[PDB]
Amino acid sequence: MIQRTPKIQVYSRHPAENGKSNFLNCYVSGFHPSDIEVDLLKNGERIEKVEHSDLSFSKDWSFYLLYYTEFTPTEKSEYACRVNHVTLSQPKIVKWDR
Repeated sequence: MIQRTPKIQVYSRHPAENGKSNFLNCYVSGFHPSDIEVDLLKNGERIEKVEHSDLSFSKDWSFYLLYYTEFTPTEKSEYACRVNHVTLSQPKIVKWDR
């Protein structure tokens, strides 16, 4: 058996075809087992309609998840990614560094 703690990155990207669009991304990488819970948060509340959840693996024991959706950030709100995994004794909340 092997278990590996996810690395968690939270960032925004504008698709080059539409600069008015902005995506909030949680990139959860290098984890095992594949069991996981990932949410995007706005002001600590789970964002319910996340448009994209892309799972892959490299080696049989390394998984990668890109979890992302359209958003319109303001100065008045806080955005984050929350991850639960067996390797994490408490939920890990990673704030967006703008």
